[PDB]
Amino acid sequence: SMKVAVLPGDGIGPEVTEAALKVLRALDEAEGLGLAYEVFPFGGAAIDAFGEPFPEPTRKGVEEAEAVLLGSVGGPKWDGLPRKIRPETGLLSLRKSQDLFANLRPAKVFPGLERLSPLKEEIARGVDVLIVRELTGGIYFGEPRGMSEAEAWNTERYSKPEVERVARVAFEAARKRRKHVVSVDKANVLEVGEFWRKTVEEVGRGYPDVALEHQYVDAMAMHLVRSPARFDVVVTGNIFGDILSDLASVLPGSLGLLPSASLGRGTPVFEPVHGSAPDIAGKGIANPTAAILSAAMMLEHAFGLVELARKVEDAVAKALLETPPPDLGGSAGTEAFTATVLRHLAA
Amino acid sequence: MKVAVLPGDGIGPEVTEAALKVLRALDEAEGLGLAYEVFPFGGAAIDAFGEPFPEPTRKGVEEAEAVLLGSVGGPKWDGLPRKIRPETGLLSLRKSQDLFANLRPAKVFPGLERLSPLKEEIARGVDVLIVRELTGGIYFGEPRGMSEAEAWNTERYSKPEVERVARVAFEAARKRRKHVVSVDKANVLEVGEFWRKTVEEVGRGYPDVALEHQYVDAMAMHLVRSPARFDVVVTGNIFGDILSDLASVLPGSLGLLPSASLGRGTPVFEPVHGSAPDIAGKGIANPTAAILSAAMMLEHAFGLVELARKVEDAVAKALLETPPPDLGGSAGTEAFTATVLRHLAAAALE
Ligand SMILES: NC(=O)c1ccc[n+]([C@@H]2O[C@H](COP(=O)([O-])OP(=O)(O)OC[C@H]3O[C@@H](n4cnc5c(N)ncnc54)[C@H](O)[C@@H]3O)[C@@H](O)[C@H]2O)c1
Ligand SMILES: NC(=O)c1ccc[n+]([C@@H]2O[C@H](COP(=O)([O-])OP(=O)(O)OC[C@H]3O[C@@H](n4cnc5c(N)ncnc54)[C@H](O)[C@@H]3O)[C@@H](O)[C@H]2O)c1
Ligand SMILES: [Mn+2]
Ligand SMILES: [Mn+2]
Repeated sequence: SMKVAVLPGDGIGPEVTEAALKVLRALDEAEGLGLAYEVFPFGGAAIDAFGEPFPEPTRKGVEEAEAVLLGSVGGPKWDGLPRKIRPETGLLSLRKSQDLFANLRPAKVFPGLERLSPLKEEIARGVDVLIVRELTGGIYFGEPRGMSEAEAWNTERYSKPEVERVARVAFEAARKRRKHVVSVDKANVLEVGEFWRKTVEEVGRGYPDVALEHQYVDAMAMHLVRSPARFDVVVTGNIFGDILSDLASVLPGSLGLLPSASLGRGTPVFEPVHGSAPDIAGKGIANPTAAILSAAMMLEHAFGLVELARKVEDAVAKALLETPPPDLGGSAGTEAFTATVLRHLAA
Repeated sequence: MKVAVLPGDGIGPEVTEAALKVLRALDEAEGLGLAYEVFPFGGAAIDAFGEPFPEPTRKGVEEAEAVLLGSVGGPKWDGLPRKIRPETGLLSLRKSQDLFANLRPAKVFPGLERLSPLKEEIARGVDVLIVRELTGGIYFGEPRGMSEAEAWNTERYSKPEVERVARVAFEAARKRRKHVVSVDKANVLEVGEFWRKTVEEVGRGYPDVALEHQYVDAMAMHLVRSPARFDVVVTGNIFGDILSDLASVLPGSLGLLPSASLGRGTPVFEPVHGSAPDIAGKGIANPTAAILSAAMMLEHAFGLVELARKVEDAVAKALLETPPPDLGGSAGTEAFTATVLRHLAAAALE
């Protein structure tokens, strides 16, 4: 029915993950999802227990599952250690072993939460944009690449199958939202841009259901500050995606609000944007919105349950208004806010 | 003082004319020996000659001390073959003169915070100069090309290329707040890493100037959350295109953003906005970006810094007193130009 690997890891990870589970448990019960999950050691919580960051039962409970609900990893106790044993590269091994080529990051400014944004209210109102970013190609992994005394070079390269697959994801995401996709390239100057555009156009042919439009990267940066509310789904290569999803991530005005999904060949991974936050670890104050919204994401993208995920979304939106956490100017601790999410979910 | 005026298309002529009106006034007051000549460029040139950058305009440009440039393009030209695009005309202008350094200041004038997309508290005091490398990087790098299977472009810089654009930004910061942010991707890319190490090497020649490094993705967050923290920013061609474009929307009207392009040949001065065909020939275009560009011209082409700052004084005051329509006021191009000229006369007869 619903098989889930839970990797809470380090710091606030365990706390915010436990919060998501309450929500998932509340759902399973009232809706009958047949939720099956197990908990797996990960990051520094595993380096202490299995001399490794991403160990034997975890590697395999990952392959076995239909989805991975990740907390966050790293901390104070684990600083300045090898690329071998590093928590932050356990993340990279996890993400690679599943061949995850697409990163989906939504920035939503919730009703009533306009004041938080660094944009003026008028501009901030009604922003909900899903940036989809190609993740295993582009300039970051392109060749030729090198450096000498005299110069350095790097290659932004994309092949047809790399653009196609990421574009379908974005197209499939659009079918479940508002049926509008914007594709981002540098088509007026670069051969890769023009190749990107044309391929996404070819893929679009199979989705006349979805409105498709093309924006250049430099002008996309003007639009996300000037009128971000105009967008639904946005798809782009790796470096532009990095740049523009980071840009969009600031629009809501709190890091604790940001969920992430990573899709591909293997087992999908849902996780908060934020880190293990050892500065506020175990003070009972960590805002679980990001992990819960990661659980929502897990429902829509790994299991087909789109109406259910919108329920979790609507529950979370109402709670942020009613009992805002400290990072929002509010006063509600993790526990009390989760209970607020459940009151709304029980209605 | 020998200028080549390249008015261009749409509002281009309109706003360039207002810039000239400010210049003739200055020439009268101060005795500049201003000499200028008007050349076809962009769509205008395509209609008369079939190419965006004719030999006659190439020669005018080569032979003057500065170019004052409006803007190019419009529906009549936009989707044309490449050899003859308004856009290609631009690249040809910049390459001919080898203008490697694109200087783009974004300023929220005292009292104009309400205009910004950003909350008043965050737009307050913003004044950031993006120094963008203009002749190199991924946009001109080889190998490049496309087949049915794949496509590739090459982000690459060499040492003397990073060095000279670096020098320009340190010299710029030295006449400002003495703070440079260099921007790379040193954490993932070889080119980032080389960019960074080379800027540090140039930084040692400017001990009075504080030098800091930021990744492009991070910069992009920082320019929205805390843009007022920055003085000078220096970066490559694509990151510069992106970040300076981002910064250009912070003031809240593209009517307000001037720019300079400086290199080996004749420097080019131009508003950041396009040809605004929605409003062209309606007499409402804001001439600020053009007037400020002519002020950049006076400092960087002619060493008339105190004049350039006076011009910026008269503009800032006029913005407040009689705002143009893009600021919520009613002041047409000419009416606004007059207000500027009156504050210029008034501040000078003191
Ligand atoms: N995606 C990731 O897993 C990730 C990302 C960045 C950093 N890290 C790692 O985590 C550790 C901390 O680095 P960091 O502090 O820059 O990342 P961080 O997200 O933990 O810290 C960001 C800041 O925002 C606050 N914050 C973060 N999440 C919050 C939440 N859910 N509710 C309320 N406040 C919240 C933190 O207290 C901190 O001041 C480091 O070891 C770093 O390497 C991990
Ligand atoms: N430097 C350049 O030459 C340059 C830059 C950008 C676009 N373009 C070209 O110009 C056209 C672009 O039209 P566009 O709408 O995308 O960009 P645009 O900058 O011309 O217009 C953007 C918006 O700002 C308004 N606006 C711009 N300048 C103004 C001013 N000085 N005063 C008052 N309002 C102003 C316009 O009316 C429009 O609504 C195309 O042909 C494009 O190729 C040229
Ligand atoms: Mn990033
Ligand atoms: Mn641009």
